[PDB]
Amino acid sequence: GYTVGDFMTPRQNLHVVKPSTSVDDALELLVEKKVTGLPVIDDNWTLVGVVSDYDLLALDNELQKLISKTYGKVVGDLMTPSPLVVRDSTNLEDAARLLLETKFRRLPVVDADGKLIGILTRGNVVRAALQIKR
Amino acid sequence: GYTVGDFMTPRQNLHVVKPSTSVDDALELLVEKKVTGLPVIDDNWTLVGVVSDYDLLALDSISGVDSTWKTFNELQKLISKTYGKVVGDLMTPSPLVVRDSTNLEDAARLLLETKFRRLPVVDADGKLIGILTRGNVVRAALQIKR
Amino acid sequence: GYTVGDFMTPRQNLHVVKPSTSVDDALELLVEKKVTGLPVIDDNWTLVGVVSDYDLLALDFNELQKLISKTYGKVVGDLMTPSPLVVRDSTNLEDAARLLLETKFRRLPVVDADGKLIGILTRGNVVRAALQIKR
Amino acid sequence: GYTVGDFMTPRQNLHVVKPSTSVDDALELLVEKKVTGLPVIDDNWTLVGVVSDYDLLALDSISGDVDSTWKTFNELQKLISKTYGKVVGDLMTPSPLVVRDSTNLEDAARLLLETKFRRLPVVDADGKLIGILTRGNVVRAALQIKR
Ligand SMILES: Nc1ncnc2c1ncn2[C@@H]1O[C@H](COP(=O)(O)O)[C@@H](O)[C@H]1O
Ligand SMILES: Nc1ncnc2c1ncn2[C@@H]1O[C@H](COP(=O)(O)O)[C@@H](O)[C@H]1O
Ligand SMILES: Nc1ncnc2c1ncn2[C@@H]1O[C@H](COP(=O)(O)O)[C@@H](O)[C@H]1O
Ligand SMILES: Nc1ncnc2c1ncn2[C@@H]1O[C@H](COP(=O)(O)O)[C@@H](O)[C@H]1O
Repeated sequence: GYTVGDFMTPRQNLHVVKPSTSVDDALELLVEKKVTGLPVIDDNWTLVGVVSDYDLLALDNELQKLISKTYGKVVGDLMTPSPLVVRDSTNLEDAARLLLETKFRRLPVVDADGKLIGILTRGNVVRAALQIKR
Repeated sequence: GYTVGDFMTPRQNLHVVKPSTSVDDALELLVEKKVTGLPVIDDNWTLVGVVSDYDLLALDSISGVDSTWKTFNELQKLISKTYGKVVGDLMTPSPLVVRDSTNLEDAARLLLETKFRRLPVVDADGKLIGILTRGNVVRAALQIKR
Repeated sequence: GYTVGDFMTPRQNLHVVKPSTSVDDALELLVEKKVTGLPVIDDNWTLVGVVSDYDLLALDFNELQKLISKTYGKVVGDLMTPSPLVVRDSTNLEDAARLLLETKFRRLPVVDADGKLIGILTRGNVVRAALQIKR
Repeated sequence: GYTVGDFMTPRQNLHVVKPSTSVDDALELLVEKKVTGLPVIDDNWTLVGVVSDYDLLALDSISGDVDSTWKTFNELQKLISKTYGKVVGDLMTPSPLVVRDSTNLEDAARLLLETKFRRLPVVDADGKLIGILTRGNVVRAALQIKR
């Protein structure tokens, strides 16, 4: 019965970044807001990626050298493009099944134009089950 | 030259549970204490499992070719997490663990390999002495910008 | 222009087990002959399974779980992976190498037209082939 | 009660190579000594990598997710390096997962089950190579509990 929209971390609570955001600033934001990942959007709040603390932890012949010179600079290069995402209308049980299958920490929630309206974490879902039981 | 002990959340600060603990209690404990997982210990403080929010996601309330043996086994485990009443039904028993004296970067590479949110830290008696999370390692990373 | 048949470990060299072979027996065979896995055949040498040192390593509602414990994990037939990925002696060595790369499997059993075990192609076989050929 | 050290292949029995070891030398070695992989060390016997028969399978002469930009570039360039490598450095996995000789055997065993690796190189406190624990060593250990 319940939806993603019911229990998702609302837009107002999100710590977003843009492809151009420096990897060091994403790192610092991540450590300071004590989150485990950051959604990535463009200037019109279209969701373009996700950057996990996993990605940052992973970060830390001529081809290798020219690659090293070019990346490890901006979120845009470190982010997983085209993330798996749900709708606010997506049924909550269904979403939880998606978390179970993908093992992802979070499923960003977008509208029909791919704009970022929320994030559904594991925490969201278990808290949900709790508030419901209560 | 740093180790797990330098950044692990220490024993006193840990929120633990036991296999006998009810699913309701552990859920309440995760959500109230805003943690993503809990170590599972016996009465002697011996680390016997880890239970993660991921494990909770399988609950009937929340959601919903291999050998004959592996198939049956997997299904029995699925039924157990689906209708589990105590932590023991849900946890992953015998977790991968590290020592306080494990080189920090080995722990990091273990976290990269396994993708686990956390590694329980035990002494040589297999007693629970801490928890190193991905967040701790990343915060160690930043904190060594020095 | 090299084939699996050229470099596989032939049938005559193989240590096999049957689905009725006890798991403990298989464990002993594996250790004693120092191999990492065993092909499983029936009485007519039809390849019916693979059982790996991995499977043995792994195997080493309380009531249901118990029942499952007693009923299975006794013989190879319940522990083997059924319907293994296999090749033919005519399979190009490069395609087989590439299948080893894709699947990460230690061995591809080699079977004839009737599905009878005639060999095993391991990573070792492929690496050795590369040595022998280079020379 | 058993440890990795109880069943590992010890330092004195190990076949090893370096990053600068040529692929031909390494392959020859694998074949000749009948092992499925080689620890890679530097001049001070610090463990710096592992090269496996798996890694040699990628060689041009043998076999010829949707991720971030960085990761994809790395994966490709690593694939090219393995395909055309001349030295072990081009093929090896650097910084492998490792255990201590005093690591409990069952913990090592569980690590082998989770990662599916064929072997865990065994190092001392300073990262020097002191052994190799294979899957085979573990299953043998499992049999030794015939007692
Ligand atoms: N919703 C998502 N869709 C696609 N990829 C994701 C998503 N969430 C995380 N990832 C990626 O999956 C990996 C694991 O991230 P995490 O789930 O945060 O541990 C990282 O490489 C992330 O960038
Ligand atoms: N240190 C660990 N060793 C073994 N399994 C684990 C460990 N940590 C978590 N798990 C399990 O791995 C799955 C994902 O947990 P998490 O790491 O919290 O995403 C769940 O089934 C956990 O019970
Ligand atoms: N050729 C094969 N076809 C299908 N499954 C296999 C094959 N070889 C191994 N397996 C299974 O894959 C897993 C890994 O085996 P191994 O490749 O021996 O590490 C074990 O469960 C094996 O039983
Ligand atoms: N202990 C280890 N730590 C990290 N990577 C490894 C380890 N052992 C093997 N690998 C790599 O994993 C792949 C499979 O190797 P194998 O375990 O020989 O099948 C190869 O790319 C190896 O280089």
